[PDB]
Parts: sequence; C-alpha cells; structure tokens
Amino acid sequence: NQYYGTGRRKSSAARVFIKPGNGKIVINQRSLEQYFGRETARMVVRQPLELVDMVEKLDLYITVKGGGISGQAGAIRHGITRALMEYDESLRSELRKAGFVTRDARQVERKKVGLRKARRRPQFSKR
Amino acid sequence: RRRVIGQRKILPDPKFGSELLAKFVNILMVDGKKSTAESIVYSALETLAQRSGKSELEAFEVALENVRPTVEVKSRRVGGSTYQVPVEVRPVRRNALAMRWIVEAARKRGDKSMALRLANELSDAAENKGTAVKKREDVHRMAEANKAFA
Amino acid sequence: GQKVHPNGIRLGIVKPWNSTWFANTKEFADNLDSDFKVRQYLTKELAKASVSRIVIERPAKSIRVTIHTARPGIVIGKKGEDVEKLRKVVADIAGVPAQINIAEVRKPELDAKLVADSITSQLERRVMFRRAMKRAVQNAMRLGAKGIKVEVSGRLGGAEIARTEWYREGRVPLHTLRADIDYNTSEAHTTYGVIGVKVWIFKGEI
Amino acid sequence: RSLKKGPFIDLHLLKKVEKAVESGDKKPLRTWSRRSTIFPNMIGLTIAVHNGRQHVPVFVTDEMVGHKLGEFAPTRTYR
Amino acid sequence: RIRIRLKAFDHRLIDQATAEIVETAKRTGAQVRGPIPLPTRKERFTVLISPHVNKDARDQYEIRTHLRLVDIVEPTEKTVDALMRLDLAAGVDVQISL
Amino acid sequence: AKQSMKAREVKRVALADKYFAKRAELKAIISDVNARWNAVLKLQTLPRDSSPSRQRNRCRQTGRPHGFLRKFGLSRIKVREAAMRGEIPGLKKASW
Amino acid sequence: ARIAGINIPDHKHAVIALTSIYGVGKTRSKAILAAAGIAEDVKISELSEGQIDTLRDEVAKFVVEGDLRREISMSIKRLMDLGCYRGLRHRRGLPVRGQRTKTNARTRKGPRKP
RNA sequence: GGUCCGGCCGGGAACUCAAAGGAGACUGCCAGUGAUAAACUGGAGGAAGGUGGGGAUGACGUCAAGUCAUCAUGGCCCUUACGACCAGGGCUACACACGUGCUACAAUGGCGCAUACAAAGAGAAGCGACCUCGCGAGAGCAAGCGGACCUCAUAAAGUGCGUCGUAGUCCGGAUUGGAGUCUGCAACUCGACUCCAUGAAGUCGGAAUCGCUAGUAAUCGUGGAUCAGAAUGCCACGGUG
Repeated sequence: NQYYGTGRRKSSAARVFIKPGNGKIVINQRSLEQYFGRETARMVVRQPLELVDMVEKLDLYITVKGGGISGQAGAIRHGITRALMEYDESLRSELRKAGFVTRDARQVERKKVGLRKARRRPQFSKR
Repeated sequence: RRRVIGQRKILPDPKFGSELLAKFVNILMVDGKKSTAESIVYSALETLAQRSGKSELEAFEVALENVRPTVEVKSRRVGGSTYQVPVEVRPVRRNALAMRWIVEAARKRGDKSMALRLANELSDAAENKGTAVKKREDVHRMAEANKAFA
Repeated sequence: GQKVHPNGIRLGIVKPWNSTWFANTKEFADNLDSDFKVRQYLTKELAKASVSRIVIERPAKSIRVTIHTARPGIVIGKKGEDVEKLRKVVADIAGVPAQINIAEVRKPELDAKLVADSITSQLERRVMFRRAMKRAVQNAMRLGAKGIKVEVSGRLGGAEIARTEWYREGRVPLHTLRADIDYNTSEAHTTYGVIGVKVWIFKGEI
Repeated sequence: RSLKKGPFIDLHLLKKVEKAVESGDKKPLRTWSRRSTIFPNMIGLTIAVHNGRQHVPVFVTDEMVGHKLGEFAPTRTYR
Repeated sequence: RIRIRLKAFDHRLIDQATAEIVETAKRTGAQVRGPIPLPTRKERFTVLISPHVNKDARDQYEIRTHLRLVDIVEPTEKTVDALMRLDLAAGVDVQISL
Repeated sequence: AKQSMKAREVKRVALADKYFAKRAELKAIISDVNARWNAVLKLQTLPRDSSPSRQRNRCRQTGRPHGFLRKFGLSRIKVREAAMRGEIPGLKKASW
Repeated sequence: ARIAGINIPDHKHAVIALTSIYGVGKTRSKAILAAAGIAEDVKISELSEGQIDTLRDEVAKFVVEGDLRREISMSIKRLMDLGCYRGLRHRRGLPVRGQRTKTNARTRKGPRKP
C-alpha cells in the first residue's frame, strides 16, 4: 500500500506519500515543476528518488507548508528519503551515506540583548 | 587559534556538479542571493558558445591557468623589523585565490553588465588581460622575485 | 552587582509564588497594586508579630491571604482581636470579601526573613554586629539545615567607610537551581546609614 | 495647517478683538496664546505675544487670514 | 452544547482543575468531546536591570498563559448541573460561555 | 517622584473624568461631522487639566514615569523586585 | 520642438522625457498623454506634428520654466517679507519645514565653514 | 463518501500541529595513540556526538566605577520660601567638532505588470472586516474577535516577461514650494502621514578603525514595548545565505 514519511527542516513540514507506481509528483495541488521547478535548485526533492531509479518506479503525493523554498524543499527530501525506507527497510545505509536520513538540526538563531543581530556586535571604532 | 579540523564540504554546481565550480559561485555570490550568482555566472559560463562554439567546459580551467599563482609574500614580525619571506601556495588556495582575482577584478571592468562583464574576463584570462592576469606577475614580482629573504 | 536573585531564579522550580492567582491586563494593573497595599500594611500592625512570608490566594473577588508567623498566637488576638481587625481591614483596600488564614512557622531559626529581621533589630538595639551576625544567627545550624550564608552591609560600627561582612557555615551552593535556598533581605536604619543584611539558608538539596 | 475643518483660535484673544472692533480701536491687548490664527477681522489691529520674556506687537495685514499668530513672534535669541 | 475553557498560569493548577471536569462534569450524562491543550499565549518582557545607565543591562521575563478547552458536548440537566459544585482553584480562569 | 508631582496626576484623573470622560463626548459630536459649531469648539476650552492626554502614568509604586508597563503599572526596577520576590503572579525569568 | 520653449528632449520615451520640462513630474507628464492619446513607449521623434505639438497644447494649463520659479521666489518672499519664523529662517538658509538645524543640514545651510 | 469545489459537508484520530508526560547521548560500544591511566584521534550506530546548538546561570574581590534622579537614608542645608499653582517659552538652539545609526552612490539595479513561499506576535476609551467615497493619507457606515474561531496582516528577497543601456541617468533621494489628513484644548514655535511640483550632495570614500567562525557574517522583510499621536533607536521573529 502506501508509506508515509514526515520529514522537515528549518521550520518546515513535509508530507510525502509513496505509492507503488505512477512517477507523478504533486505538492499542494501543484507540480514539482510548477511550484519548485525553475527555482534556485529544487532538484533536491526528486534527488533521493532518482538516487535509486524512479519515475517509472513509484508515486509521490506531497503536502508541505513551512519555511521558504530552500527549507520547504529540504523538508520534503527528508520525508521522502524517510518514506522509501518504509517500502524497504534495508536501504538505510545508502540514503544515510548521502546524508538524507538525518535532519538539518541547524535551525535559525535567536537575537540577543546587547548585540544587534544575535551575533553582530555593535561597533566602537574608538576604545 | 589552535583549532584543527577539516574543510567545509561545499555543494557542487547546480548542473555540472563540481566543487571546483561550487565554491566558485559562492566566491562570486553576494548578499546571500546565491540565485543571482548562478544566473549570472552559469550564463556567462555557457555564453562562451557565442565566443567559441563547442563543449565549453575545460575553457574555465584553462582560463584560470593564466591566473594561477604559485608564490606569495608573508611579512613576519622578526629581526626587530618585519620580514617578508615569500612562500609558494598549496593547491587548496591556488584555485580558490585565482577565482577571486577573476571576479573581484571582473566587477571593475565596467562593461554591459556583471553577467557579461564577467564572461569577457574569462576569455581575457586564458588570453592574458585585465587586472586578473596582472595580479599574477604584479604579485610574483615579490616572491621568487625577492628570494633574498625566501 | 553580579549576582542573580537566589529566589526569583528558582521561582519556577522548588519555589512557589507568594501570590498565586489569575488576572487579565484589565484588573491585573490594579490587582498587584492592592496586594501591595494589603501586604505592606499587614506588616505595619504586625511587625513584632514575627511574620515570615505572606501569600495571597485569589479565586474570584475573595483573596485568601496567609500570614506565616513564628508567633501565631500574637497574630491571632484576644480570641478574635487581631484576626477580626485584619480580616476587616481588607475591606475597601480590595473592595472584596477577603479572608485570612494564619500559618505557623516551624523552627523560626531556619526561615530567612525572620533570621534577617531579627539580626537587624538587634543591631538597632546597640549590639555588636559580629556577635549576633555569627552566634545569634548560628542557631540555624543547630536546629538542622546544611549551610547558611549571612551578610551585613557597610557602616557597621563607628566608621564612615562602609564594609561588608562574610561568616558562613555548611554549604550554600546558590549556583544550583535544584538546591533550593531561603534568601531574604532586611534593613536597619540606625543613627547613621542603613546597615543591610542578607540571609542565605541552604535547607537541604533537591 | 492642521485643522482641516474648523480653523481654531484661542478664545482668549477672540473675545478681545471682537471687543476692540466693537468700540473701534485702541492699544494692543496682552496675549499669551500664539497657537491661534491671525483672524481676518483682526486686520490692522494690535496684538502681543509672551515669547517667554515679554510680548511682541502684531499688526494684521490683508494676507494675514489663516496664518498662525505665533509665526510673527520669534522665540530664542540669536546673533 | 455548553463549551468550557480553562486558562491558568501553569499545569500545577490547570491540571487538577481540568481533570476535575472530565471526572466530575463527565460521568454518563455529559458527553465531553475531549480535553484539548490549545496553543499557549506567550508574553515575555525586557526590563533594564540597572537603575539608570548601562543600556547593555536588561532582563527578560515572561508569563505563560496555559489554556485548555475540553468542553462538554451534551446539554442535559443531571450532569450539567454538577459543575457549579466546583469553584476552588486559586487561579484558573473558567470562562463558561456558550 | 516628588510629592507635589505624584499628586497632580491624581487630580488630572478625576477632572478628566467628571468632565471629558463623559461630557467631552457631547462636544465631540458637534465638533465632528454628525449632520462643527464654533461655540462648541470654543466651549471645548472650559477646562484644561481635564484631558485624557495630560496623564503620564507614573509608577504605580513609586512614581517614576520612565519604564511603565500597563501590565504591572510599575517602573522597571519595581517590576524587577516584585518579580524576584514573587509578588507578581506567574512570572519568572525568560529564556529560549 | 521644445514644446514649452527651450530644451529639446529627444531619443527617449515620451512621459519619461516629458518630465524634462522644469515643471512636470513622473505623474503629470503622464496624466497629459492619456488625454492626448500619445503613448509613453513612443520616442518624441516617432511622433508627428499632430503628435508632438499636440502635447504643447494641454501643457499651457500648468505653469513652467522661468516665470514659474520667479512667481514662486516672489510668492515665497510674500510670506517671507512678513516677520514670520519661516521667512526669518528662509532668509538665513535654515530649514523652515522642521529639521534639526542644530546639526546635520549641509544641503540645507550650505558648504562647511570650519 | 456528498460536493452551494472551499476540508465547504458527513465522516475520520491516520498525518501536520497543538502541549502535558516519556525514550534518547554516556566517550556507552569499535580501533589506534598514551605507561595495559586521564584523555586524544578517527569509526559504527543514530535524527542528533565527545559540555549536541543557543540561552539562563557571573567565585574571592578590583575600578572610593555608576545611581541621594526611581526608591530608601546619615549628616548638611532652604522654610511669608532652593515649598506650591497657572500661562507661555525652553530641553528640537548655532558660526564647528566626535561617536552610534538609516538611505545612497546603481544594471548582483531601478520601473511596470504578474505572481510563490515564513516565523514570532498584539488587541473592550481595543484590533477593525466587508462595503461606499477620495488620486491618495484617510473618512462614512458597520460585522467579527475579547481570541489555533476575527482583526491589525492580503510578507520581502524571490521567479516570469519587458524595458531602460553606463550619462549623474530610467540612479539616489536631501531641500523647498503648493495644497492637504489624523491624532489631540491645541500641533507657529515643535508632530506622523498623503498627493503635486522641486530633485542637491553623492560616480564606493586618506590617515586610521569595527563586527563577524555557520544558518554565522551578508542582505530581505514581519511584530512588539513606550504610546492620544513624533522610530531609521531597542527587543524580537523568520526568508535567502
């Protein structure tokens, strides 16, 4: 049947549903080419897919909504890679090698009092 | 200071997939607007077709050849005064450094637009032109040219 | 300055709020206000009552108010004296049916407040700071407890050069949140200056 | 230049100018409210303004219609 | 169906205050669709520590307003009249609106 | 905070109520498109201190107008103390 | 050729080059072409007598060039001759709108006099 | 499954999320170095390594460092007055300088149109819809929400097309004039904003100097405290990187 895979990164929420067959991809009633296609490098979403021969393989029905392009694209990649692992729990090594199985814990940063941007300390040419 | 780890593995080009070209776009990138960088260099990188007419791929490396130094200075707070003891340059920075000169000098070219102002520079690189190629000897005139301290 | 409040820093864990209740921006403004008037007053007429803390519960138009004191009887009144007065004084002060339940303080030598209000009062009694500060406070170590750090501000004794004092027993790891400590202040406006004091009683660990 | 509908003027000087014209003319009338506006009828009259230290003469002109009285009275000293 | 809300300043009270309903207010008469947490309203504040000067001081405080819904999904009489028998909690706003 | 100052405000409240708070509403009608009677505009000057804009809050505890917060009505350090002493309900250090 | 006299804006879009006149702006020079039919994408040259000159018709509605400035310099003086604060500041090259003449006001006051 | 295509409606507790409680990271395990110690260097397993990232937490004391101006207070002072009330004026003055900032100097751009993505937040004298007027700020009428229900809020960078083609410009906006709005007794002095016109300096900055080691610097927006109404400041959030 189907295999779910959460996946997320940088305030993102990925939801990819892998079905056996139908290399069609849709993200929130949109094409992976009409929502991401022709962007900065949204070739990451379908990266893990092709990473193991896709298209004429299975299906991808996603529903993401969190973070900007980069992130929203990173989340899906996480959900998908996570998902495939369900259809076959003996391919973890492969996906882990690339570094998809792991999530990008590297989140944003919090500003701080005294500073001007969490790290950028105010200048004092004269000291 | 004393920290000793490894280098930051960069993500390859958005197409040819090459670290050498990767950090290239980054060094060229500005205001984190990485997108523009790609759409600004990735174009001029291929616009070479009109400038030549073939599999423009090695042209990049060949163009950098005329911009690859192998000796630099390095003032040292010794002997009371300040030395200069010039030393060569490992590959890790050779390719990198060059890329800077190729871009940091391709901006002051003052042509049609950064997209093209850059393209021409590449052709001038392998054909020796612009400050990019200049900086080489203008730098070599110190190291290997003043081994008296080296 | 360079120390975090050993109490507020723990207001989250191992330390309850001496005034727990809900309120919205609307009344909250005047709410904490009345609490001050009532709390400030409850001391004025009950100073020698040897009162420790003074919690203030608030369900709905009926604050509770709990006056913890080492001397309950004196805070009770002639079988209705004190109680009635206070319980009634909370009239327009809060414009609501305010009650009042007294709480007996077990071992008045381990409670910060008291051990603080006391030493300061002794100072006002023309007494050598060192003596009381040490001995008259050393007791907190005999009735139990593990560690008690005291502190007397400057201007102690005939001198214009204010000076702080140490004197501490056991261990007072105020750098541990799971430590729980009994900290409290206390002034003493004397013939000159306001010799202060700070009590740090380490009542066990976690 | 900040009233849209309702050119306000300090009543203090209001009742006076209207009183002056009533009996014709006379000497200036002490005034501290500059924030008002040089009224039309005040045309060719005498007004004063407590610029902090003392007052200042004011002789309305045809043009002086909706301008602020204070404008004609300086404040700080200089040069 | 009568809806109930509980907004306290922490679980130390919002807990018992809520479990009470599900236990008492919900026996057999009242239906109760279920106890939900709902998003917490976080309101922090920054105050200058030092009295005058030293801008680089400042201290950050905050008051978490914990809330709960639950609400009974059955307007009866035998069970919908056993809630008023609960008005304790020294701090648990209970907006019993419909 | 001064004693005199900490008193004026008190009054600025009363008057700004016995009048404006409910009476200004009356002239607010005419002095507004409600079909701007000059008389009504002039009558607007009957008071002075009677205004909801002539109040600078001032610390509800001490009086220091600098560092106010409608929430606690206190001023910086006051909120600081009251907070550490738990005198303020549910309010501890903020860290995230 | 110059419409409102002098200055021949040539080889540029209409509206964009229309503002050339010392009196109209990005909006004004635009609002006129509408009731003139003349588009913006058309270079003044591309026009014709019944195109470029027509512009010179609905332009006599507003004030421009020389006299526009004079009429203003005088109008300014009209309120400036009066002993009003504005004038007192206008005849000293000081901000009359509401800036801090106490500092930072180069373009206002003028060059530096150290 | 039914669609008045919107999870709109049954329905469904799966999923995102919410938020109370739990598991997980310890040099625990593998190998090599080290005296067969502490520890280091890599490695496996994982979502996450070697105090996971960031907060919070500031020893003994120093600078007679700062604050009697928040408050408290020894001593000294003043008291038909260094007490107190009102009006107006001043703290926004200049004939220069020094520090911290914002916006530029432009095609890694402006400009038109089109259009995709986020977080954390405020709100009964409040936030204010829809709709109507006005070029516009805003006004009239008047719902909803006292809040994962509504409102302030329908992100910017970005991407598509097209343009303008390195001139002081299609750059950049200071200044000024013309006339207007909203707060509030009242905005001359001394306010925020709108429209029209004006459109300067500035073509990247000596000597010297500052911050920044990763979601960092860089840049792009979003919110909040104070507050009737004067934010490029401060506190805070997320995008790209």
